[PDB]
Formats: sequence, C-alpha cells, structure tokens
Amino acid sequence: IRTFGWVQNPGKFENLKRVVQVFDRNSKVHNEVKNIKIPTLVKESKIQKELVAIMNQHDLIYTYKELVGTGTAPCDAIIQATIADQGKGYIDNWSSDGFLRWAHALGFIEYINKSDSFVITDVGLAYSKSADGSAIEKEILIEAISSYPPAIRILTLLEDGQHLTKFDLGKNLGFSGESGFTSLPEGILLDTLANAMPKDKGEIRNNWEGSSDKYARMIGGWLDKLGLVKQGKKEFIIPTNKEFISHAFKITGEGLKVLRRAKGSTKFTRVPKRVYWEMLATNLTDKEYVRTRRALILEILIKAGSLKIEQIQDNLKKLGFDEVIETIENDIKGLINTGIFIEIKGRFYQLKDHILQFVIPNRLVKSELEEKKSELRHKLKYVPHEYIELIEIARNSTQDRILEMKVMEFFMKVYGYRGKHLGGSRKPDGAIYTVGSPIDYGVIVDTKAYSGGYNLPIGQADEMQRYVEENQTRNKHINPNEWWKVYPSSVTEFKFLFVSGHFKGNYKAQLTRLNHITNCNGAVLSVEELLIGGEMIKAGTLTLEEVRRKFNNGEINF
Repeated sequence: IRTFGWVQNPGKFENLKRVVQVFDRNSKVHNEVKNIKIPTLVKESKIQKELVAIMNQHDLIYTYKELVGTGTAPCDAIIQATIADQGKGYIDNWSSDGFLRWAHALGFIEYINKSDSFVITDVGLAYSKSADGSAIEKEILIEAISSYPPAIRILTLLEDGQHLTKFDLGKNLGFSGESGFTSLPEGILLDTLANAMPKDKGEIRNNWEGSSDKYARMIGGWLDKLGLVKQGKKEFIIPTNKEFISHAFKITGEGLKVLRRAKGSTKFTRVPKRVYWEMLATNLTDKEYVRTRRALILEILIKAGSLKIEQIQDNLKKLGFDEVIETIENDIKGLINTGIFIEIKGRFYQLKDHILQFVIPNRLVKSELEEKKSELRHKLKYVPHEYIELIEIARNSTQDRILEMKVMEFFMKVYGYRGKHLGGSRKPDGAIYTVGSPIDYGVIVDTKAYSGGYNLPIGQADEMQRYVEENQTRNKHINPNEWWKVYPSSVTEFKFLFVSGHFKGNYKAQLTRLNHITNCNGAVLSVEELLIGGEMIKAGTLTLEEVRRKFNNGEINF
C-alpha cells in the first residue's frame, strides 16, 4: 500500500527533472546515472550490478524499491544516486520518496498497481527533452500542474484576490481535520508568535504547521515559481506587537486564466485531472477501507447526473458499503476540498469536471475507530464534524500540538468559554473561564495525545500542580511570564483538567492527591465526552454551571 498526491518537503525543480530524465532511455542523465553515479556511489557490488542492468533494459520500468531503496546509510537506489545532497554524493530514502511522489503527482511517470512499478509518460518525455529555461518546458510544467487537483484547489481559494497564509489555505485543503490533513488555527498560532522570544519567532513562523499547512506551502510555492501565484508576507497587529507570516500567497493574471479554463468557462477543454486511490487518504489508520469508500463515491458521481445523498448512499450500499448519510457528506467535502468540482444545489449533488480513469486496487472490514467516527457524525447534530477527528488524532503521540489548539478552540467556540490556548514548557496548554454564570470560574487545562489509554503518569500530574499553585502564589520571579494574567481578577474559584483519548489505571489516585495539596477540584475528560458535552451546550441540555459541578476529582461523564 502506497501513498501519493501529496508532498511535504522542498526540492529543486532542477532535481525533479533529473528524476524524470532517468525514465527516458535517450537522455544524458539516464546514461550519466547508470554509467557514472551508480558504479561510483553504489559500493555493494550485487545491487550495483542489479541497478545499472535494470537501467539497461530497452523498455524501462522500475519498481518502488529499485528507485527508493532502504535507509537507516549507503546508496541503495537509482533516485538516491541521481541526486546529490545539500552539502555523501547521494540522498536518503526519505527525500528520494518525495521526488518520486512529486514526479508522479504532476503526471511525468505513472504507477502500475500490483507490479509496484513506474514508467515515464507522454508528457514526461516531452518534459525530459525540453530545453532548460525554455518557454516550452514552462508550458509543459503549467499543464502538468493543471491536472493536479490540489493546485487547482489552491487557485480556487485565491480566486477573489484574497491574500492568505498557508493556514488559511490549509484549513480548506484535502480531507480537512483528519490526521494527515490537519491545520493550525492561524489566530491561535499568531498568539504563540507574538509572545515568543525573537530567537524562536522564525521557527514558529515557518516550522509550526499542520499537514495541510505543509501541503499549502509546498503547492503554493510550486505555483509561485510558475507565475500562477505570488508569495509575499502577510502582516498582522497582535497586541501582547506586530507580526508577519512569510508563507502567504495571492493569485495573479496568469493564474486566473488557468483557473478560468479549469472551471470550464473558456473556449478550450479543461486539462483532465488525475486522481488515484492512494491520494484519498494519507496517515489514517483505516486508509485502505476509507480510500475505497471515497473512491467509490467519486465513481458514482462520475457515471451519474444530479443525485440525492440518499441515492448515493443507496448506490454505495449496493457495492457492499453500508454508510451513514453524514459520513458520505464528509467524504464529499474532502473531494471538493482537494480540487474536484461538485456542485451542490439544495438537496442535489452533481459532479461538473473532467476526471480520468483511476484503478481501485484489489477489487475490507471497518475498524472500531472509524465506526465510532461514523456513530458520532450521525448523532452530534451541532458539532462541526471535523472535531470528531480528534478521537483518532488523540491516539497519535506526534500530534500533541494540533490536539492542544483544537481542544482549546472547541472549548471557546462550542462550549462558550473565554480565555485561550497557551502551551509551552512554562504555561498550561490552555486557560479558560466563564462570565455571567452564577459562579464565574476558571479552568487550567493540559492535553495529551497517547496511544492506548492514559493512566496519568505522575510526571504530567506533576506539571499541572505547578500551574495550579503558580495561579495561587502568582510570583513574577518564580514565573516571569505571569501567564495567570489571562484570567479576570474577580475570578477566585479554579479547576484543573486533563484531556486525552481515554483514561485507564489509577489516574484517580493522582486527582485525589492534587486536590489534597492544592485544595482545587479537578477531573479527567476523554475526547469523546468533550464532544458529547459540546453538543449538549448547543442542544441546550447542558450549562456551564453544570460543568462546574462535574469536577469531582474523577472522570467526567456527561
């Protein structure tokens, strides 16, 4: 199982070409690589004789392995050897993969499922022989990218002349909210930037980003170099101050022409867009099942006219995929969010685009986590479905940050709390409070993504005791950042909360101890109860004064 259609890390277009010119038997690089680079940088004789040989065939076809190899490292493959490092004389198996994913995404090479192999295409050879810097090579490049949905999607989001950051773009890019397509609330990120030390501002301004923010910056950078978009820093007035984001873009004249024609408002047909099963889901545990489900919905829309979600669900069921209307609706917003045009008029959907033939490989049991996503999408009628994605995100350690921001955002936007997300090693992940309640109270929050079920290690319970007491003592020498100022002075009653995928073990004993030392009440909250409690605030069957009483030094269950 592979994953394509999305690249996260930077590379030179001059290196992309070389990667392509290797599948073309009559190019210089092909010979240069197989006749010089490989026998030189590839020591282990056996693989060395196997690779040049493979590059020696008449009709060239390379398997994933032959191109990417393995890493830890020595030269293990073709791509590795045709591209030198940014200093070895070759690149690793990670950067090799980005380049493979990149060549494939723009359509210069095609993937043959089941054979786990690639070959050059029609436009790839033309790209290969194209003169460097010529007007024709540029032409080939712009046509290639126009068959790439995400690029078309980035262009659609800037069509009105808007000036947006990678975050404002990322939130409406791909299958938004789920793992692999996450975006950091801009407003929340600028806050961390405004109160940061000038020595860390740069890293936060450019390396603090969600998956979709990554893709938006990359795709946006591709379009910039081709003249379809213009990258320029966006500025903001953030009072603790002034801040700016350099990864911002704005459409151009040549970009609107490309979009106009891609929409179908021109005298020429649009460029047929390439879509593959491997692009309909990335870092999702159940990506094999989900990829198929979204693939089959695309198909139905394709061979059909105007349809009602119930008919789509109906057509889907015939294929053996028992889905609920809102899962199908979320799957469609993602298709739209990746570059495909599907008009929605009232209760009817109708695809209006030109997509080519893609193969659904091996044509699968729904996992317990997806069934839970399905249950909550068809149950929580007020909760923006995107939040239900936190149930899976909360089980991945690598996702603390987005978990951080997204949980605080839900508190303020859905529950109705005031306050904000803090984060860092000296501040709690968030500090929220109420206004106008019978008893206005404050809350100290800490979140944590963990796989399996948090038992609340004494280490994290240790870090929370520090926040609760610092809000009691409030000494500027102990903590010069006086974070507690976030709270209104009138507030005197505080609570502490730990939020995670789900809890198990003797977490209660930790709560009993912290309550005894600080005298404050606290609790633990599973992400699913966070959502359940937020849909109640909205349904009207739960109040912020009822939450107050939930802190009983145990687990909260609404």
